[PDB]
Amino acid sequence: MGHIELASPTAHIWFLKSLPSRIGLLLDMPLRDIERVLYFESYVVIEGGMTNLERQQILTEEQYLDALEEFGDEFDAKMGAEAIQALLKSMDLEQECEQL
Amino acid sequence: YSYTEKKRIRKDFGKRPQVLDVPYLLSIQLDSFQKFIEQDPEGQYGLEAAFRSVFPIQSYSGNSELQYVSYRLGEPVFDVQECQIRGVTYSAPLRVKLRLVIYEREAPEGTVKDIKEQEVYMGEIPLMTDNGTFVINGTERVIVSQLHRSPGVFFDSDKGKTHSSGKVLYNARIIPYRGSWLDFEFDPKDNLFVRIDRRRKLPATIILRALNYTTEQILDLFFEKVIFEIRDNKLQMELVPERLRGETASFDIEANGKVYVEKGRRITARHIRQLEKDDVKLIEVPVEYIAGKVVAKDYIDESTGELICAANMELSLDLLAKLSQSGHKRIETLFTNDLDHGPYISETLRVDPTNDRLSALVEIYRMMRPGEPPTREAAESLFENLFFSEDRYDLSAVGRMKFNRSLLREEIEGSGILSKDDIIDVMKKLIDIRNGKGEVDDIDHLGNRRIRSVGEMAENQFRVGLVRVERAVKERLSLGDLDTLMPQDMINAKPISAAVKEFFGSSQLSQFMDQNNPLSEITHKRRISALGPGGLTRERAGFEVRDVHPTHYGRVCPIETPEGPNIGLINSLSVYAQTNEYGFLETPYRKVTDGVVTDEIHYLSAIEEGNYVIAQANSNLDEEGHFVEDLVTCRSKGESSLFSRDQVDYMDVSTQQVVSVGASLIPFLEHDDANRALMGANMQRQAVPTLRADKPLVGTGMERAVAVDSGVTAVAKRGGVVQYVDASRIVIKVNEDEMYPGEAGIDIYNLTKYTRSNQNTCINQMPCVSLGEPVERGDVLADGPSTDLGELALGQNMRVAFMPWNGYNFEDSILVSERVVQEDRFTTIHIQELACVSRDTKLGPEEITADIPNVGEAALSKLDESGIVYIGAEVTGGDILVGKVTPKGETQLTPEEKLLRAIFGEKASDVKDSSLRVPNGVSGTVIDVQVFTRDGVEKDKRALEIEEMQLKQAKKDLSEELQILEAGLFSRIRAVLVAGGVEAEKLDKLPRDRWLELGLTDEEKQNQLEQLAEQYDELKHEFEKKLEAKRRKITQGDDLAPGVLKIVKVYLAVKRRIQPGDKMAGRHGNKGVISKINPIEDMPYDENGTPVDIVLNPLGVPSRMNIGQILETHLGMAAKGIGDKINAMLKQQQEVAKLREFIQRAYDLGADVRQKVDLSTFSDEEVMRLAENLRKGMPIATPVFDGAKEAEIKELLKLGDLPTSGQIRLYDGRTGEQFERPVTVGYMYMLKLNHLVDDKMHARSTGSYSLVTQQPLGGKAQFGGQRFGEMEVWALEAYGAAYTLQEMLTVKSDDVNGRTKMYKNIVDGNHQMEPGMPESFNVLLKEIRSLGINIELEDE
Amino acid sequence: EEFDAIKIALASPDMIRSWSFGEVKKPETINYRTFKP
Amino acid sequence: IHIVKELNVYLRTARELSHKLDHEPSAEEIAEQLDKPVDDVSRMLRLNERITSVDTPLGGDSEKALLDILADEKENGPEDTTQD
Amino acid sequence: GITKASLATESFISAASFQETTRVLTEAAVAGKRDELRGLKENVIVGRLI
Amino acid sequence: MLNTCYRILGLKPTVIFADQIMYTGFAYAARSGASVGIDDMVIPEKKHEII
Amino acid sequence: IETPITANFREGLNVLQYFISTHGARKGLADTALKTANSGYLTRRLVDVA
Amino acid sequence: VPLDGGRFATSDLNDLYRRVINRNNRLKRLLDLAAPDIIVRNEKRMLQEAVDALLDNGRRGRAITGSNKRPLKSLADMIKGKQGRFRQNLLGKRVDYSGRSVITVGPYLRLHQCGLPKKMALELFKPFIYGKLELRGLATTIKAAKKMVEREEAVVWDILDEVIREHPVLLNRAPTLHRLGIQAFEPVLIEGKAIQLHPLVCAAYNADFDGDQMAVHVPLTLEAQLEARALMMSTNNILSPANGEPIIVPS
RNA sequence: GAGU
DNA sequence: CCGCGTCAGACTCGTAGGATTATAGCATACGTG
DNA sequence: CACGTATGCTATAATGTGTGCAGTCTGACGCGG
Ligand SMILES: [Mg+2]
Repeated sequence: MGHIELASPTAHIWFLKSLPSRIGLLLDMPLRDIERVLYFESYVVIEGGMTNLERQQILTEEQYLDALEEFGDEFDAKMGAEAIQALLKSMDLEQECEQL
Repeated sequence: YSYTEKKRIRKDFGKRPQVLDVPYLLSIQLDSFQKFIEQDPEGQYGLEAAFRSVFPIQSYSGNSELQYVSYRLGEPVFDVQECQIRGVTYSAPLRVKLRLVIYEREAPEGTVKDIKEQEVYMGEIPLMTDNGTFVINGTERVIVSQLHRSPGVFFDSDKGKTHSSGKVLYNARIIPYRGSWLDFEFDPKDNLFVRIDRRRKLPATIILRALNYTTEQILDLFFEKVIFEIRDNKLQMELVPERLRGETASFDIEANGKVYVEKGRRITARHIRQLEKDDVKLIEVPVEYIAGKVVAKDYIDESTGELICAANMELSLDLLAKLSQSGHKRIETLFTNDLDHGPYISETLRVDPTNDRLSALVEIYRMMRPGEPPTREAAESLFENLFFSEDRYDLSAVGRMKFNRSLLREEIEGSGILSKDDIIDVMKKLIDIRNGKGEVDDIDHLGNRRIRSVGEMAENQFRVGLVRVERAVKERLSLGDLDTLMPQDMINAKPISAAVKEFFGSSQLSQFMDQNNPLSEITHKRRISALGPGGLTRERAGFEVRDVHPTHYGRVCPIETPEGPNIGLINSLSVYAQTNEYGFLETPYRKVTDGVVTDEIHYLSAIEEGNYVIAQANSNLDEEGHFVEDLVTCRSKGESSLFSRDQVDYMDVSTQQVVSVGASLIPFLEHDDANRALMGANMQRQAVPTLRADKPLVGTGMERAVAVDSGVTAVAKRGGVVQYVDASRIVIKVNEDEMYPGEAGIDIYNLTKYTRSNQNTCINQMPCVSLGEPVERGDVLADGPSTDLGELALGQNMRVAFMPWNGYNFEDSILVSERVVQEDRFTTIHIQELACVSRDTKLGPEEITADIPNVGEAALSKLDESGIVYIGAEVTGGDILVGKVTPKGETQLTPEEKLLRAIFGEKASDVKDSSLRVPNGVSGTVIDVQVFTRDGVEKDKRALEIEEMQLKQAKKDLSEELQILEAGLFSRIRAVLVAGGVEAEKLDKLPRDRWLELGLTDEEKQNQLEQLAEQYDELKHEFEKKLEAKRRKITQGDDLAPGVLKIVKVYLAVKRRIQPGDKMAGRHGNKGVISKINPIEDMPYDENGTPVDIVLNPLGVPSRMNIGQILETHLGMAAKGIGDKINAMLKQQQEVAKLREFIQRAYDLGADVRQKVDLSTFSDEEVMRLAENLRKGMPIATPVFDGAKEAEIKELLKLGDLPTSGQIRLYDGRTGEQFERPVTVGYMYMLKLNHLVDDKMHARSTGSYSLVTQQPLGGKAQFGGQRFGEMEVWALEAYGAAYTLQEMLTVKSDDVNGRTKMYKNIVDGNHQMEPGMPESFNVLLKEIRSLGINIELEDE
Repeated sequence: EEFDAIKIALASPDMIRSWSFGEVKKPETINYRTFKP
Repeated sequence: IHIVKELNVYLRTARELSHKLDHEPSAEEIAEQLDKPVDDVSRMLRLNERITSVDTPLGGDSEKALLDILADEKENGPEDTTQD
Repeated sequence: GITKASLATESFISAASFQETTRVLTEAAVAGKRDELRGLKENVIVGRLI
Repeated sequence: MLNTCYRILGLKPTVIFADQIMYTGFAYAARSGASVGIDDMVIPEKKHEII
Repeated sequence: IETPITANFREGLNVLQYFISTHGARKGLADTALKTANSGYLTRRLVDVA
Repeated sequence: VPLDGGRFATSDLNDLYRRVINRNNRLKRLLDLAAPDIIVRNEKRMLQEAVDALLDNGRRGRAITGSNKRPLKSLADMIKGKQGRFRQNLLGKRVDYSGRSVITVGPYLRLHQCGLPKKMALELFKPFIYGKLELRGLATTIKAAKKMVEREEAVVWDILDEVIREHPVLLNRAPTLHRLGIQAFEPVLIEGKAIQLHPLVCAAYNADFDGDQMAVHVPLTLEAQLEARALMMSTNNILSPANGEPIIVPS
């Protein structure tokens, strides 16, 4: 076999579209929501250190501009496959299992 | 009777005088395509239609434009014959005159700027043959007509869509020929919606807002009105008696001074009529009643000028009071009723989120183009361009017509674009249907299903090619120069030619003609298919469309359609049925006026048929008076019953019209179950023509018609006497009265000899006339492959007995006598086609030399110097046909071969071996070879020899043409010269080359000489150009595929004799496989000594319910009995008189024989030729439902001195003793089907394997293994046979090392299993890992 | 050759790189002339 | 690019030829127009031979593709392996 | 029911080979499931002895 | 018959017996001269009446 | 159908009796071709689960 | 692969991969050029679209189509459905030592026999013939034995007759609904191209001779031969496993 | 198109 | 609940090959015998 | 240097897609509002 180095990360469609969502089920994030993030319609908050803005909360393009000046710095919200991968990477399954 | 019928007359048992003869059977195909090419001046048809539809087109800028003038088809570069041989498409070049006109921008419409007019080529269009085929890449192909849902309007409703509720949701669908679909539908809440191209759903009122309708107007359209006058204090309402019906009276209904109904009382008929008779108009009513009535129009306060209430607003006591005091003492509310006049649009307006027209256009725009910012321009443009643009929308005349009649309009034809009325009226009818008045249509009704033939489909694809080129044209016109740019530089032929080639090639409806039988061709071309593009799919097909519909009567055969998944979809046309001008089906009926049945015939469409009551053809006529019986059996509204005589409007023309062509050929169909008859007619199509064309004894009459109309037989254009008969051709000299005064008047028919069919059968035409015989116009001169003296001869009749025989006829199996094989009557001819291609590879060109490594002298003996087998040569599997060699590259020789080739020297040469050889177990005689070389490559010696033949034979053929034309032409001049200056033998003395210098007196006969003189020189110069053409084409170096240097095609002819495993059948759906060929000694034989030919199992009759075969056998025996009586009389040679007496009595036997055949008109010699043919067995015609009855058949048996039972005493050929009881014995006409065991038998030990999966390939032609499928695996698992299973999974399939090891072991005796892992599994893992799933084997 | 069992798990980017014996950086299949890779 | 552009001029020339001849042009007819070798024209037209998918099912019927028929020519034969 | 019972067997090769193959495989891949090849289906797929 | 034979005698006897039955069955079937003509299909006089 | 076929095969059916026969015949024949898939699919599911 | 005619034929996967590579490599270019983010976005969506098409085409939206109109066959399509690897190439396989023909009756046959065309059997038992030819010393080598059987020599008929004795062959008729749709028989060589079937087992096959055909399979190993003779032989398997009734019944 |  | 989506839909045999379009024109640049 | 393959530049103004098809199948089983 060989391989290809992708410049930008990409979602595995089977673990996205093939229901149950798996990726959506794991993040507890509606499928539509994930997709708006992936296709770059809207941003998702990966870590809002300020509890003012919580995790996995979708922001439109103009929503990202408002808190940009206001809070900024202390909230990290991104767009696309990168955002979702990062959100996935940073979720600690043990802890949230016990919480749930 | 005609001259050909004088030779052999069929005896007719029909009783019903045929008012109408069967039409030309290949009507559909020919008429259609004729109309497609036919250049219609005004009423555009086919090609003309396509040009006018698209053209004239203008540029994007609008300054430059292309306009269409006229088109013309070039005559075809290669004729049909040449096309078939070469493998080219038979087509005509399409040249079209076009005019490039340019407008000035500074002048207003300066049309006199630049006008360039010229003729451009753009594609060759395939032409239709004389018999309705197309020749595409050298093979005959037929485009089968299609059947689809007619454009127009259609109302339907899913009967309980939500199964929980089970509420009926009605819908309207407007279906155009070209455009978006427009759907109206109800929802559960009775709100009307609209959808375009079934997108998301929109309130129906939104579309009317697009059409600029305010709320007030919309309600005025769909609703009626209830008026409320407010007088003094009490409220008054304007009343229509028949509104208050089926209701409960809510208040005390009274008028002037009479109280009618009380509170809470049911309003029946009687109350309504009382009220209506009294003439009641206004009624005093309670104010509290209004709460809930919806106001129709807007009302404003004239004082303030503000809205008191908007339209479609529910009224209440406050509003009412307010309205009264503003000064409105009359209020229009919506007439409405839960039951009858349903308030749908009212409720739908409440759901409609749009306000004004513009807002409605935006929402429509936002449906189809969601997300995208709407602009007003774009919304207006979109909506107009959907259904209101000439370009993108077109109902077609058919659509408009069907639509107008569905709406009960008066005007048929009209606009292809939707008008505002049209939409509204469809909504109205939908609403009507919802209320309860009106009914929904069905799709299966032939009034809603339309037939689309070749011409219209070619027209459609041609339009597409035009439209693609149109894009390119507009683009190039915009940027293009006005002056330098020619019109033909912008046009590309490729898109058009591509679209058409792709239709006649890639399309499902275009398929290899089925030609293993005249009937097969004829019925195939009369086929209708619901499949293909713009039609149903097998998957998508339900059961309703498939099944037999009432409308099928007289139009579609109910008994002709495949038992495959194509069961309902493919169907043959009924006999007398025809394509309506708009595309619907229609059937002939005889008009009955006042009981009296006129001979005027009317073709009724499906829709029109429902209107009239039509008597059956079986009704007994009272000698051109009326119906004999007072009660008559008829049908109307799709249902059948008794009527009086005067009530009858029409009657069926023929008894045959219910069935198709195929089914009509089945005699005694009346006594066969339809299942079996379906298979009978289907299998009749697969009958392979035998060596000897035998007519059927027990026929129907349709035999003659089919044969002649199929076109495979050569028939006479003009009657006259036959000047020269030959195996290869027939020259007939025409009679003076029919013979044109121009030409010599001698017709020449070259007969097509031994040629290959698509099913590798043999197509040969035999002459059926004697030299110097007078022949009538439209008589058969030469018989096609399965025809006999003009009649259809698909199989061969023979002596059959029904009885078991030692299980050799177990489950339909057939025991046949050696005699049949000896006489080679079922033996068949097959012409197979083998090709050797010499390609140019990277290493160098392949050569077709006889110089091949490792070839025996025995092999090379039959090959010439070129390396090509000789004509005439017998070959058998393994023999080399065309020697070919290929340049082989390096190969790493194993150390063993290094050592061995060092030992023997024998260093392996540069050339390999790719010679074409006989495929194994086929064996026959090389009857022809054809060679194709490119234009530049030095030709083979054999290729030159073939060209020598062609050139010299072509010269002979053309020379005989001018010779017999010159001879017939001077024979006329000789006669014209006699009319005036008669010197018969004195003119013939000095040579004929110096003849035309002699004239006559200045009269019209002197002008006749000028005409023959002008034509004679014309023929002289014409012969020069014809021969130049011939010579060019023979010399012409063929343009083959790139890479291919030269190709050699060999045609083998194989003689295949019948054997066990071959498949045979009658016409009643009785199949069977030959099990054993019994020696004639063993065959059952009658008292007389005559042995039976076949013994069929009688246990395959009662289950099957095909009794036609038994009737056929009894009638068959009687037919033969009379044949033997005639034969006996001919051998004795009694006298003409005696033969004539017997034969007259015989023809005039039946109770009410239709056809009378008086032998007194026949001259003595004519009687002799007739009897000569009848000796083999007197042929009898049993029409389909008008057939021979038992009484008639028994009477025929008595004339043959045969038993009335038709059972006879038979003796066992083995023992000599008689069988215990009489057996039914007679002649059944049987057929040998295409399914020869030869083609079916296959076996393989080891061979090639598949590419990725590694398991053996499939199919006999690719030397494949059988599939052992999941089903087959489970069998072995059930049994528990573990090793056999594993064997088939591993060593027999993928396991590579295992299979080789196993093979070595088997050759070394030890049957050891050495199994491993199937390679396909490995592949699977890799496919899963390519998916990005880690799937690993954790080992033990 | 002969194993006991089969496991399916998620493919890590790193795991995919392990199977690979080369990175395919070009769409080119073969050469037009010398039909070689 | 060179091959592609060459091939395209062969094509455009073919189009002009076809307009006026009424007939789509032979390899040698195009070659005579360019005053060039027929081998050149032929090789270029061979390169224009466009691909067929191995997976495309055959005969207007979603029955089986080219792969289903296509052999491995290099791989002999338990016969051949056992003979070695 | 028969369909779900077959999908519920611990063998994912049996389940996947039956139907629903895309879903079955996502399930098993995420679970890290291992099939030790007890059933007949499973063995036939790998070309082993029943 | 076959079943009874299987239960009492066993496999081998039944196999032989089955073949034997087949041979004689066909053999007598042929000798009989059994056939199917239009006259066997007897009609009932009470056909018209019932209808 | 409300009107049954009164006639028989030896006597011979008329046009309309034959036509009437067709509906039922064809329905049956189509059922062979089309419904066996569902029968066989049942077989397959049973087999898979057992 | 190159077809004989100079044509090339490729898998759809190669087309799909070519799209992915092109888009990914353009993305690397756009990043090297530091392009504006709207263009970076379009390319990233493009990349995802192509990958998704590669893995499972007609899943997410419109399947990417060929010039034929037909959706390209992606990876998942090769595993999925009937045409998929499992169903088509793994739970069922094409098999060596298999043949097929038209069938006809064999009234004369005994219950454990079937009529097997000579020509068919000659091919099916090819390696056994070669092995025996070498033990007889008639064939010097395998290549010579091959040419000897091609010529179909009279001694080869006698040898073939020797081998087929006591060797069971499997006859199968589709559809194979129950296990008796495959049964084993001792072959009886016959001149003529159709297979002859014993009447009494027509029931089990649902075989009627209106043109039916049957498949022949050769159990190769001593184990398979024994399985056929013991478990699958027609004589041994009389009773329906469904109800306790004899399935071989005169008809 | 061939048996189911 | 409603509505929108995804998933299944018998077994062997056959026939036959095959389709479409178009990318300017010229000067410098890189790699191999 | 040549031959094969590649990279490159061109200057009236031109500045948000569409296009070609899909034809509507069916009874069941889950999944967000
Ligand atoms: Mg059968």
